[PDB]
Amino acid sequence: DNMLLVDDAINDDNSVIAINSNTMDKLELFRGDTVLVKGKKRKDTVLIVLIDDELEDGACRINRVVRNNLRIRLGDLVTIHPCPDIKYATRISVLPIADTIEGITGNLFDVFLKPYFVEAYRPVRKGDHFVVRGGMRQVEFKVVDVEPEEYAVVAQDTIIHWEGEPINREDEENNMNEVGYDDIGGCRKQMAQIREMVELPLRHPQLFKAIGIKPPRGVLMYGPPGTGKTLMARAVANETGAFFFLINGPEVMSKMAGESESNLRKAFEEAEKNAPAIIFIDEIDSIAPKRDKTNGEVERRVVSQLLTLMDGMKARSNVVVIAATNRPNSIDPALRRFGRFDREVDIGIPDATGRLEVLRIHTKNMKLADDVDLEALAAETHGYVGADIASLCSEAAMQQIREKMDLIDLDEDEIDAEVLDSLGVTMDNFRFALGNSNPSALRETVVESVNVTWDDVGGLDEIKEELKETVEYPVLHPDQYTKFGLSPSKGVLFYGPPGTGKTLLAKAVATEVSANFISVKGPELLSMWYGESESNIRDIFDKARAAAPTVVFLDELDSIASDRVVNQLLTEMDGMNAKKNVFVIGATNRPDQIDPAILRPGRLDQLIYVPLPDENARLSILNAQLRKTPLEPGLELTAIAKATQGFSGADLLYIVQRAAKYAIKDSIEAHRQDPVPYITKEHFAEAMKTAKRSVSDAELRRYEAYSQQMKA
Amino acid sequence: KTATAILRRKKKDNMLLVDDAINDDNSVIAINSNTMDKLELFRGDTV
Ligand SMILES: Nc1ncnc2c1ncn2[C@@H]1O[C@H](COP(=O)(O)OP(=O)(O)OP(=O)(O)O)[C@@H](O)[C@H]1O
Ligand SMILES: Nc1ncnc2c1ncn2[C@@H]1O[C@H](COP(=O)(O)OP(=O)(O)O)[C@@H](O)[C@H]1O
Repeated sequence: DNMLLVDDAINDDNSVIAINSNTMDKLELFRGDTVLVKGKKRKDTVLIVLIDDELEDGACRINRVVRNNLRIRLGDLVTIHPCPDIKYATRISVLPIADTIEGITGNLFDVFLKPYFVEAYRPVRKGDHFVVRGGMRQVEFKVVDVEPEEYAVVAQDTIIHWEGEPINREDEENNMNEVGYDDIGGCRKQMAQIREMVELPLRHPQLFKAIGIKPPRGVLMYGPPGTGKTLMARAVANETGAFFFLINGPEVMSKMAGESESNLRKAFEEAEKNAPAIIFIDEIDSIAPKRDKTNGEVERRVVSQLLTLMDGMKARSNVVVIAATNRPNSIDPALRRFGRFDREVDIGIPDATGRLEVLRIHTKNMKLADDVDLEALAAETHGYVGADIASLCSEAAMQQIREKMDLIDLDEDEIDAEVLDSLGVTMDNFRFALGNSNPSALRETVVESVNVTWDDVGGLDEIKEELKETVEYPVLHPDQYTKFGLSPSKGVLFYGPPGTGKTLLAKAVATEVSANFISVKGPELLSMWYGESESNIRDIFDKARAAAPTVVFLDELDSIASDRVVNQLLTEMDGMNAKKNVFVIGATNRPDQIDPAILRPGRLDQLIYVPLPDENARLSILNAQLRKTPLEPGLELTAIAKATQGFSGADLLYIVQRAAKYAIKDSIEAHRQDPVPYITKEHFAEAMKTAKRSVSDAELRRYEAYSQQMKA
Repeated sequence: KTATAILRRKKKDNMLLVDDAINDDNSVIAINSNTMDKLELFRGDTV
């Protein structure tokens, strides 16, 4: 309860805090004694306390400048401590800021020396920012150095130094050394995992000694490029507050032989000296790539030196190693063994909420126009990693500049600020920028979340119940199976007509158990067979393990039944431990090319037939499609449902699409010559007249015969 | 339409047309008094 609520202060004094007597009573503080106020992200200050009975109990009085220095907002909670070790400063060095001295020249140091420090005894601390009035300006300076440590008080006898040059303000902000949790969004799970893996060894090492265990050291986070891995590592390191020493893979690999070993040895030794510390790496694959493809001696010696350093790490030392790599399996396998990088973390493409949070964070400084619907942008952006969102914001701003530049002339070296006042990004600019982006993460197998529920499935109730019993129960009821000893099945294979709603069932099942869906289309398997694709099925299953629980989906599994990929899939699937929350769902419209070994126990043994939707199912699917496009009042879909015997969900969707296209064409013609913002009966009549069936009756007979034979 | 906005240059009065001079003077250039009046130019001042 000692935490006190931050309250806005009208007075601008930078070293005075006015509080009610009850505030002192709670902490038993004494009048005339400075106090230490600590906020967030290792920010603290020392202030002289005053008694102000007007302020209500628990309400403080700190000027906005001090709150800005502490990096806190109004109404926040700050910890208050006494200052029994109050000390005065002997030598303090401070330098000015150039942008703060614009409009007035001369040396204001002597001007401010006496008036602002005439026995004031204002407490000072490293990095403090204080504003003093000179001439017609209010100039703010920073506390470059103070001695003796740690904070001290500004006494008259203190010697003030001002020999130096100005330093910009925004330069400190852009240093990137100060980025808290507030600068990251959409990675709650990964952020929590990293915090629990790093903080505990460093912040509270005594726990492991109490329980008698060697704390883990090797942490390895991997994900698609431009996903924020470096930003997350930097943020967690700054939050911890331990000494941080980064190593860039490209930098280390860029120096002649021997120099790299020297750099690594020096970095490791220095980190050991300053425990607690955290060692971070970038593109660890570059320095220690797969050996089968790079047989050079240089990479071998570098990776061996790294392994020796990792092994030589002492038992008791607050040091944690982190690494980043785009491909989890590209790095040399030797680093994945016990006593090395073992705590693996997977970062996937953020979902709608994650994209919304990232977009909110990035667009916190731009002059957004009046109409901004970031929710819609998040909904449209599917498969966008954070870097692409930043690029989108930059491109939209550039488009706004293009729109507004014609007013100004670029030949003149000066641009009127009144024009700048009008700068603002409109929704159309964001639409255009979204049109001119180039997402690339989605093009490869990446774990992403899905939010499809059973409602979106038009029927197949029996299949729903059977799949629930097969999969969902052991996920949340393992104790029952352990008691009865029955092992849980994993391999479920859907067979039936194409476009009958299989991927949707897989997504629904994945969403049921709150697991990360993974999609691997047949062309990807074919490319892996040809070897062109960088990824390998080993990588797919490793990511699935690291992101457990997960649902892997194999679309068009018959396309590879190629024998090498079949054998590799069999080996990986069988080697998987059943108790793990990993499930494989296969899809195929030709349940004949599949090799018999695929149907063995402990593999894709469960077979599920997918029938064509019934009239009720077709009606439900039609209702599902028509959610955002308005319809003619009184429209009846029963005729459409009854007239679509033998149709598939995809065929009905195509019918809806062509009807909507006809409606839009009619609207365009009417506008040329929005009186019709919806569809009417005539469009559906046209569509049904243009109807067909993607599956012939002979195929239905074949599937029915196969299903009956399987049943028998 | 607007993607080429930067390329075009806004028009302004100070830009003037080029023609071969009747006289042979090099450091001396002559303009109509109307141009000086629009630009408030006078005699005795270099350009
Ligand atoms: N929450 C976030 N998640 C992802 N990217 C973010 C986030 N917030 C900001 N960014 C942007 O993402 C980039 C930071 O991630 P970065 O590109 O360094 O990741 P990376 O590709 O994993 O890094 P590395 O170079 O170490 O391999 C910057 O553009 C930053 O602006
Ligand atoms: N129960 C269902 N049966 C058939 N189609 C459905 C069902 N539920 C939804 N759909 C629709 O059918 C489409 C199926 O697309 P797709 O996944 O390409 O075919 P399939 O699922 O047969 O592989 C989806 O766009 C979806 O809107």
